[PDB]
Amino acid sequence: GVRSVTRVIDLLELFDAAHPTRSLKELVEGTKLPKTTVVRLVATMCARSVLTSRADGSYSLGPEMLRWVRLAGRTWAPPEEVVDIMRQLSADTGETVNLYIRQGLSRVVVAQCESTATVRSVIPLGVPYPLWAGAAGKILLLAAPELIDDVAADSPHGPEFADQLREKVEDGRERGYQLVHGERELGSSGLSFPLVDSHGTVVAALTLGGPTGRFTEDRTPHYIECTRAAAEEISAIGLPGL
Amino acid sequence: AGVRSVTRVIDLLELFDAAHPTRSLKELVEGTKLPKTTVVRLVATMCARSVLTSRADGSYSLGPEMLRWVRLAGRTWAPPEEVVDIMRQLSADTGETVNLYIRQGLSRVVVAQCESTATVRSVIPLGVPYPLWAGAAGKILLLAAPELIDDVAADSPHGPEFADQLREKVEDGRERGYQLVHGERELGSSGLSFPLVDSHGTVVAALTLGGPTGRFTEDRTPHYIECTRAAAEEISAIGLPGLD
Repeated sequence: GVRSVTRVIDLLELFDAAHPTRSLKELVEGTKLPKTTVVRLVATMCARSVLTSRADGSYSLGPEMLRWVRLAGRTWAPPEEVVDIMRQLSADTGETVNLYIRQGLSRVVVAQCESTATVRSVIPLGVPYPLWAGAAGKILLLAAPELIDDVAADSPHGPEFADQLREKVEDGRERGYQLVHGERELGSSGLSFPLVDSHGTVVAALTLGGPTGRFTEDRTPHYIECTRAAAEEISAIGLPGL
Repeated sequence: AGVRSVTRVIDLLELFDAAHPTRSLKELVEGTKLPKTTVVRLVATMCARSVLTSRADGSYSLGPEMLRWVRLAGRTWAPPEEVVDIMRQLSADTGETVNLYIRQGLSRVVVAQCESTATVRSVIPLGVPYPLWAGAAGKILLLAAPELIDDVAADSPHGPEFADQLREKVEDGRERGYQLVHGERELGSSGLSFPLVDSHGTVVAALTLGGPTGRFTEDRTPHYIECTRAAAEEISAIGLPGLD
């Protein structure tokens, strides 16, 4: 896209829970950008309170940036009753529950209830992942038949994979869910059900993700019974901001 | 040039706020006075990156990208250091642990704390959700959320006549300006809570003393109330960015 805007966002994405502050050196090294470019961008963000210059010489997110993060948090937060349903589903299954939407050719988690299991899905909120792998992507594609060829072209299987991706999406339509093992990343499995608006359009994918050794055939019937009831309940409650 | 685009991106994001959570393209043009073709191009790059999301009603909200800093923001949130100073002095002045609570769903959560040096004191853990149906802080937080009282009441271990009771005590707090309760949370504990408000006067947090009932005596509570009232007023004057 627009280069300098790509770069500021690239820079901001370096700040996360594990890296709450960042030196000039770290921002340069993580952006691959030139120091003189990074120095100017950082000074601009500082001036506008998008970043804060700290006493140790490092930087952190500034008050303006935190204001937007809070606002987006409220924009995307499901109703409290929907969060309660997700929390009960995580407890009932012992798996992290992710509520994904599509943005372009990506899927992104916009609400999450982690389980207490020490090995579990902790896919980060707000980070784009591809549509071509995993259960949620193929559920979101039920509402985007026109994107299937572009998603296959985006996948490492390449354009010729479009027909089989189309088939898999349609299999999910008939079953009413996707249960997939080790497509995204070895050891990882996902079960996803569609969340629908009043028109029956699929607007989001309610998904359990976790270690494939807990998504075994003796356990998934229960996962399926609980997740289906939850997705039906959340669809009926409605997700106003979608 | 590169910096010009970045200022424009900031100028556009600045038009999103609590009162205007979504903006149409016309609003983004009017609010920035940028040429429409310039705004269209920047909004395109922003949507492609999920910084903004195009909605069906033609408007844009902040998009899911921004959620990727939610966990970081939560973990590093702290009150202004001048607010921590006031809480610390309140703890010294009363001899009690000072808790700053907010509501999260149907729960109260301590998000900042200044413990006293007393060997018997309140030592509630930070960031652990506790119920809203017992104690002074819970009834102060429910000042901003009367629509939640019934559900909070159903969450208690109490009988069906308790919704009404809770509703009445929350109201008594609104009239008096604080809550002072004994033995609700557990035997031997007491709590005094004052509202902390945003600029509008909405209750966003509850400044709270908790400790042994035997220190919340007739002789002591007037001074506890006088100190906590002043501190709350001072903290609300300073403001609580992140809560409001």
